[PDB]
Amino acid sequence: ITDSLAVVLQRRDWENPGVTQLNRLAAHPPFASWRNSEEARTDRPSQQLRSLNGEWRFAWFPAPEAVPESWLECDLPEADTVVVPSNWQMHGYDAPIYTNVTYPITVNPPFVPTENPTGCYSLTFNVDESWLQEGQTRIIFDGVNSAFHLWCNGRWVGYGQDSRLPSEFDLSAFLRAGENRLAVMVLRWSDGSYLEDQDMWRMSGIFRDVSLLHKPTTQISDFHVATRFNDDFSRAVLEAEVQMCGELRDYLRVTVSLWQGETQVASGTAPFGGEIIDERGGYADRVTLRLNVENPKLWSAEIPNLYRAVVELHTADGTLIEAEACDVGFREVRIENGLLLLNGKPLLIRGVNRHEHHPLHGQVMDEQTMVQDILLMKQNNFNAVRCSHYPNHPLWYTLCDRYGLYVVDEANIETHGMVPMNRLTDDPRWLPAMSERVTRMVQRDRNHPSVIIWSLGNESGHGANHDALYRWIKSVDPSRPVQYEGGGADTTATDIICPMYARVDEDQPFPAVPKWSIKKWLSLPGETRPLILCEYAHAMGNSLGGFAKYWQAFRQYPRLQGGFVWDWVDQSLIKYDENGNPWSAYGGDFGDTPNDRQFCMNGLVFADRTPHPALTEAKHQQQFFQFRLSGQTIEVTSEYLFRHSDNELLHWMVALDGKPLASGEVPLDVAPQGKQLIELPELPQPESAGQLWLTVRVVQPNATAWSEAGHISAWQQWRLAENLSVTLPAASHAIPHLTTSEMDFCIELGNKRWQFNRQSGFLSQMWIGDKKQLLTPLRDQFTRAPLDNDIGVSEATRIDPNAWVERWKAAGHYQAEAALLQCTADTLADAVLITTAHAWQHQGKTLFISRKTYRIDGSGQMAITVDVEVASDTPHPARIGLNCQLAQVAERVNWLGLGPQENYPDRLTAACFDRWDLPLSDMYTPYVFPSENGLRCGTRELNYGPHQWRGDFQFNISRYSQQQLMETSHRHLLHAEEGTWLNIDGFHMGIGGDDSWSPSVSAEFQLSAGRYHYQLVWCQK
Amino acid sequence: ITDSLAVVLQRRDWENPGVTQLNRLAAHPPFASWRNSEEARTDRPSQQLRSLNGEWRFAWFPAPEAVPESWLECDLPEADTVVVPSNWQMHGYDAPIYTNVTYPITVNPPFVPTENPTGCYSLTFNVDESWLQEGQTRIIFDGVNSAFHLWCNGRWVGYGQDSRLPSEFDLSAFLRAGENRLAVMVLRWSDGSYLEDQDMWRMSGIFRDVSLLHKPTTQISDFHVATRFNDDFSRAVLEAEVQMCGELRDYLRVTVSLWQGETQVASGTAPFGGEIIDERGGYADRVTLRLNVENPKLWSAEIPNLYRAVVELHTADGTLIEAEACDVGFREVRIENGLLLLNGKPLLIRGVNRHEHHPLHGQVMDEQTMVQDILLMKQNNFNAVRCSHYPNHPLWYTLCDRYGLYVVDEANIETHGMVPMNRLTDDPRWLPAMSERVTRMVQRDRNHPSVIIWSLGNESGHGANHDALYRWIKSVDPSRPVQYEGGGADTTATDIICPMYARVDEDQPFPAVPKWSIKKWLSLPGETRPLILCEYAHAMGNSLGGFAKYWQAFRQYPRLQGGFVWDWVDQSLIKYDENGNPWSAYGGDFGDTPNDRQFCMNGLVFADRTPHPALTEAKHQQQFFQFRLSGQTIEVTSEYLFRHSDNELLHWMVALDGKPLASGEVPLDVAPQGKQLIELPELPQPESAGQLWLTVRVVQPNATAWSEAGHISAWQQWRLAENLSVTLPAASHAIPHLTTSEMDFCIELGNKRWQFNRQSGFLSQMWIGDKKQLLTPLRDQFTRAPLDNDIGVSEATRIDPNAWVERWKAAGHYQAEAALLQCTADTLADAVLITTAHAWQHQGKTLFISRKTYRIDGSGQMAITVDVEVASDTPHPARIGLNCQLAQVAERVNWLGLGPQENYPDRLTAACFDRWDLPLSDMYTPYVFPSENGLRCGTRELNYGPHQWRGDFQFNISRYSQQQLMETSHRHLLHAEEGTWLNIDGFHMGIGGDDSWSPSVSAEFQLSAGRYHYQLVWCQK
Ligand SMILES: [Mg+2]
Ligand SMILES: [Mg+2]
Ligand SMILES: [Mg+2]
Ligand SMILES: [Mg+2]
Repeated sequence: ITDSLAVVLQRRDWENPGVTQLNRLAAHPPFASWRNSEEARTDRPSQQLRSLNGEWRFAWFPAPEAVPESWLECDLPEADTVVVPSNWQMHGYDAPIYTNVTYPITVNPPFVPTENPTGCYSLTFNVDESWLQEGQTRIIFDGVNSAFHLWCNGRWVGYGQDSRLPSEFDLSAFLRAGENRLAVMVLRWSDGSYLEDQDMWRMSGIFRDVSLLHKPTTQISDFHVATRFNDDFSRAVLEAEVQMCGELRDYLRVTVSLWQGETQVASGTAPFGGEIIDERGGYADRVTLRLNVENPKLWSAEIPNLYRAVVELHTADGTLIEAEACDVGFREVRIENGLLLLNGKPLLIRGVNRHEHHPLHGQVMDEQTMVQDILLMKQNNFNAVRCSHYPNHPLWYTLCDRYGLYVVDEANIETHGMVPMNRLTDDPRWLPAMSERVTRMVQRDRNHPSVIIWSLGNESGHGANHDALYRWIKSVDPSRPVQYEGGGADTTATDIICPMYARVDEDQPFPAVPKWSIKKWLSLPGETRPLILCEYAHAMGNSLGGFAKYWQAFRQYPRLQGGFVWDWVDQSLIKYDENGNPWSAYGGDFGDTPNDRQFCMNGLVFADRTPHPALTEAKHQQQFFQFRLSGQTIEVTSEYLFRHSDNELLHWMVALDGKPLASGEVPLDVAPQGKQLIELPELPQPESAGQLWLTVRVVQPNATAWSEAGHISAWQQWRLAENLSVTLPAASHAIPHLTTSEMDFCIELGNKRWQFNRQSGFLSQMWIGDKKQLLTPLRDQFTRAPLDNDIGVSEATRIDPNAWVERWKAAGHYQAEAALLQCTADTLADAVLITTAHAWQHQGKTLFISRKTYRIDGSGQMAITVDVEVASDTPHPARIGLNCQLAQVAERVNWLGLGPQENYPDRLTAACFDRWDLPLSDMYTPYVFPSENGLRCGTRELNYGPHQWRGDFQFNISRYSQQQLMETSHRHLLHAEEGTWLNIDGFHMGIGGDDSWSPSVSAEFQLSAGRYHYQLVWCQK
Repeated sequence: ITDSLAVVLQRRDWENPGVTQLNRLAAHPPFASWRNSEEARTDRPSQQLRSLNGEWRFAWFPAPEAVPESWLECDLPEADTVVVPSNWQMHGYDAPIYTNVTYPITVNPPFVPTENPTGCYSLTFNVDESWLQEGQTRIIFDGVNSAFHLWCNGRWVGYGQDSRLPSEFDLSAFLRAGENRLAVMVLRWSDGSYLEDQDMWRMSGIFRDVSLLHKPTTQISDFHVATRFNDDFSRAVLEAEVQMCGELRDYLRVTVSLWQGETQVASGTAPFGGEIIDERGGYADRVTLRLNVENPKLWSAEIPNLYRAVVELHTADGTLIEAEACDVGFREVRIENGLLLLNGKPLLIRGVNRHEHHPLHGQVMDEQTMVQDILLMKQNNFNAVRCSHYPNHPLWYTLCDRYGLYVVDEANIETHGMVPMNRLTDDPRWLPAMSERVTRMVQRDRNHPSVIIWSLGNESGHGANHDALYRWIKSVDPSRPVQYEGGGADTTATDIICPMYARVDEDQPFPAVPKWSIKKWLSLPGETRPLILCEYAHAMGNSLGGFAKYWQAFRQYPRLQGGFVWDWVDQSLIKYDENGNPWSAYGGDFGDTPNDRQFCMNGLVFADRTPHPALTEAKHQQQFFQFRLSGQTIEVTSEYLFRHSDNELLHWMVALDGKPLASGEVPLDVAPQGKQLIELPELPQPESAGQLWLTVRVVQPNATAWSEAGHISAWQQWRLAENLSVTLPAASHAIPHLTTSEMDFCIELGNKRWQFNRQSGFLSQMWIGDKKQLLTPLRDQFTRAPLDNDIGVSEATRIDPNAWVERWKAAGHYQAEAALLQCTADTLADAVLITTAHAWQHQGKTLFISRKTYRIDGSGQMAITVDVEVASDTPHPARIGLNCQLAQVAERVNWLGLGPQENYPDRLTAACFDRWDLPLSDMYTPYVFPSENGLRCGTRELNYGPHQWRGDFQFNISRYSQQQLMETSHRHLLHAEEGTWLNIDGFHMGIGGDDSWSPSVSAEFQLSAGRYHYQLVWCQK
């Protein structure tokens, strides 16, 4: 009767920040109630802990109150069978909504909508009779988004908010023997939604595991591990505080054993009862053991040395009551004197921001995905990661612990969408709620060594509630620093200045919360804290430009400890068409409103873990070994702090314009932070003409837990010498014919035949025999299908006039109109001289002027010269080059230049000067929101079909027009064009990336010189 | 239905620290919602604010579950009409409990005993049709101890915890035009009880007020005032922050005017919408005004300069909506460099701790008791009060604002009875709960100028949760320092070392929570904070010894900025007898179990606000002027910080053994912290034997808010000179006759005859005429009727062998037997000489030995000479004197010694050397729990009836023997005895009082010499 939906829903606890839980067990580190030390030690699975993940009965409802009381007694009939864990939007119940800042619902704290997409989960399961004999039987929800009610065997059990932490109830007195039934009322929105406004898809459901744990009545109830070190780390104390629950008796004991493998390192035995604490006594129900550990093995991302701590609750005459355990990592995290030191040396954080996202599964994490992400990171020079923006699924910590990644464990608190941002964070009434998102996260995760930094949530501004909460952390877990970015990045509630998107060299003095140049920030009078970017470099689309700029400051300034890239994966979601063929969908593609489109895809890797090009930029910049060449002594520096170049070989190779002349290999013997002198054998020199390049690569001869053998860890390249070509070509054995008309000019030599259109002024066509080549005349181009950075936060509704695209559009770049000023064929000794001048204008403003001379010769080779003028008062061109569409459609592509991967000017460090040969396909980059791509800079020679082009250019080549890319919202809607489109640029503007909602391109990357000159040479084979 | 008791009651929210409120409005400074600015200005009462104080109907129940649904519907036939506010225990429903540490209920968080006295209150009242058209009507409960549920017109409204803070609910939608009825059910025990374990009687009910408030829909929802200053305090800035409720309309303005009396001083008008705060902007619904005030009148306890702030919420046409107001105090409170400064100068807290306690009303306060208390305090040289141990009735802040007291505001949080104390305060599950007990106090008291410091509660140990709360305050209100004594008095949760019971020069090195002497604490390594006692000079019964030692240090050590004495009033209650007489009762007398007896009475004034003699000692020690005499120049130092002696006459005077030879009367013109030179007129000098004494008093000719005319604020005496008596009493015209016999000797001289028992050694009897004089032979006395301090925490069931009494007991002192060692009468030339000797012994050990000589001359005068020997191993005796019971009973007492009030060795500074005459009755101290008392030190002459004792002794004289005192539990059970018991002490040991639960008499006051010599001269005139 008082279990009735009736009576229950009455209260509307989901509409009360002052009710966060109902009948909820205290938080705590992960338990398994083993009853065999050995297993516990070996982390063998627990017979006392049962998963209820799987098939389950679910049924969706528009709102709470539409639920029928029957449901508490018997399963509904239209109740579909579903899988748990899962997100119901992932099942087609409702739409997944992609909103950033803007709240999904209407802002009326603490009120939520009546139309409250409720989902009912149900489950029938049998309990051993043994479970009900003794012990307690509790249940666990690793995450239920957003809030829910719960019932067992028709009776009400409890309530709980906070989608990111576990909720546990004591089922002990409600289950009967054999057949039992669960009734879970997950509400979609609650007063707790006002605290989960993170930038990600908004979904629901029981998205993490569900389990059953049976503990004995007299049990272990919480435990903490602590490690103190002497001055040289040669010795540590392992301190354990153990708390029990149950009636205390003089026979109870507690042993805590430390294991290194099979070998028992230290063991301690003691009976309950703590030291005096106050005028009343101590905890009788606690005990602290201190284990003395000598010349311990330290944990780092560099070497994840773990131990196993087993905690046993037993009697004096040896009977074992139960065991628990955790991995132990001996590390000291300390901010000393402006520096964030780990085990004494000052860290350099090469990390990134990551969400729990699966294109397919929504926000359900699995062991495989986890593992995958990590190895990729690890493989790409990542050290650390941030749980942006909530505590993650439990296994995560264990993988980082085991594999070696520093984690910044972050509280599930984000109220971005409030005005001001502080509205709640600064409201005493929201104290309790936040409080619990902080306290429980700490109490659950505090034993993992990977966690080295606790965060207070994200963009919630700065409120008196953060100060209190941070004070709490400091008080309870002095082992780690706390940090929080809200309110200006330097508030009193952070131990680190941790801004997002601060620029290296340029300031953004916004009212109340500016963004000083990072280097500048450190010296602001007063200031002495380390600076570590909590978010920097927007991996959004074609991005990561300027990346190096960052890597370089980090390296020159001590107090700049690196930072976290935004972000790892594309929060894109899979959809299917009129033929069950899938495609990658983004915000509002689910009819979701309001939404924020592509804004959800800022990763370094596709949502399927296939990497984006930027990823290599990161990998090279983040590399652990640095080099400098001096004569033929290569000096190698270790950027490792703890480890030794003990699985690395140096590959060196000397080449002349793609031709290898020499190679050798050296094993690295650099200590962490150390140097290593390498002298190379008298290097070869050719009489032959062309650039000599030196390329070194670092290799991992042996596999690791996260890398393959022969994995390349780092690299670097130097141009050695240039041997200028002073050989004037053989003055062609014949001369070219010219034939004229009023329409065009035609040049003929062999089967070769060109033709210029006297009207228009461009090479309109060319034949190699009865075959034609162009489908499109060859004309100048000064635009580009805009990148995400170019567009930014501009929308047809609302226009961002400062955004590049807006600027170009406005200036008429996109709709210019050529004009033939001149076009002249002249005849020379052994050549033909075509000569043009065109003027680009929009509304009687000459935007540009392109002056040119084609000079065909008896070898059947034309030499294009271009000389453009750009008006000082026009937004600087995205680019400056030529383009055209050929007919050939060849399988490969081969050039002598940077690559093999897509490189743009402000992002080209990870690339190498070589002779690359790829499939055309690899020439297009499958960004989900089409835009200019696949460019390759620094090309000296291109080759496709029978044509070859030569000189100093940037180029790109696909079967998509710059214009097709630009009028297509999804990569899935692109269609190949008739032949190959070619873009040959003498010049290309930067890509930007510092952020995607304002102009990121740095001056040196902008094309603002007014005069450009470039040459080409086209020819065939 | 859902309103039903059953449904409601079902969730047992008073058994869950999670739910602490249900639908309660937020907190804020006192509002009245005046609809005329003048009334606001002048504080005239509000038509919009209605009191429900009065006659209610009430029914007591042994349990919440015993309540009958009906209740919600209709009142009860057997419901008693009762008054409100009140304490039901004050009525008879149940028994008040007087317990200290030990909780009233059984320790089992968050659980409460099933049997939980419950009180249903209900009330039928009328609502003005007008209140129901517009605005919001709400209800205020100023104090419901300890939890409650509310119903309106049979509907359920909400729930509240926290006994010492208002709970307000909007009744808006439950009020029916005309007759409404209230249904309140208060619970005696709730989980909130765990945080209210303060040492005091434990009662319950609706002990403060209940009002109705009518505010508009667009109203003022909170406002804080703040005041900055400049270096010299010549210009201040009053900054006011206004927040609102309702819908924001552009035509809304706010104006804050500052009045000083009649005269307007500053004004500000503006409209809503604050400065940019973060990425999202500012508060639209807030506004901040800054008014400049040149040379503000400053606020202090010396001079309460107060202004009036009116906050008007109006439209732009100048149409008023609502107005709010508060009194403003221009003062700056800072801890600069070790010192706690007020307005720039450093304080010296002359404080006391006070409880809201009325012998009759139980814990309901009234304005008249508040006033009294202040006035008495002020009169007695108190400066400050600490709200032990919860927020007080609102009026209390206002009287302090206006009269001049410094208040320490303290949270209603004390979990003393836990083990250890930290237990809940270090538990996050308890964070919200406490969070609210702090945050709400601040939201409410923050605007009073009297509050200079915030305290997180009392004796709750030190837990993470204090740290956070402490930081919370600092953040929210940096204008005040925070303090907490828990955990060692020096934790990170305090800005001040605020220990309790810390000894002046002696340390008490408890484990974990040592109590260093105060001089020494300061000087510990790293220590730099100021030191102020939260409790000291425990004033239980015959106490206050050593008080001066404390004063001396305060005054010598800068960082020792005084303390708060414990405590103000006696928590004794009034019981009635058979014949209808009242009598002070205490712990245990209401059949309370368990109870801490006399432990509830530690005050300076009886519960009837009649001073305890200790009062005077304090008043003198804390006096604002200090004296130094040199030659005949008095140098007055002023300890006032802010004010000049503008109401002070120094009256002076000189006498020889109570015979006033002289007196002047100068006018004090000393500035704060200045000196005044007082050269005295050539003072006489008589040839006569006697001591010449200089007394000086400082008088207040002008009556003040809290003082009459002719009130005395300071005093001091000095003996100036002694002319030695080198004269012998004339030739005895006669000689006494001795008549011998087996049992006795007799002396006769005229009508006077004396007899000494030859078998006992005592003067058995004496006659004047045919008038017997003694009722009890004059014998020797070593012990005393135990002071509370002598007893401590030694109970019958459990003995503390260190308690002084326990020691005297064990040693035999109380029951040793005399032993006639020798007794001889001899005949001198003109006198008779008696000579005795006795030994006192127990278990055959001589504790003491007294050799005497009585000697009678022709003058009719017996000079008694005494010489006592105390055994080294024996506990030093209490006293060393004689006693007997005379036959006469007189009306007055005259003596020339220290008076006029009870004074004791370690408590006599306040007393004065002079001739006093009082009525016997004034010579007994009505300590509720009877003990040695009324002593009078430094006597040189005492007269009772015909007798006259002469010499240098200490004495006391009542109609009660020490035995009575001893065996009598309450003063009311004391009966007068046949005659007059007299006690004449050559010596007395000090009273102690540093604390009442361990030895407190300083060595200097213990009779530890061995040999003691003294001599009387008994005679008649
Ligand atoms: Mg809630
Ligand atoms: Mg956001
Ligand atoms: Mg409660
Ligand atoms: Mg206490």
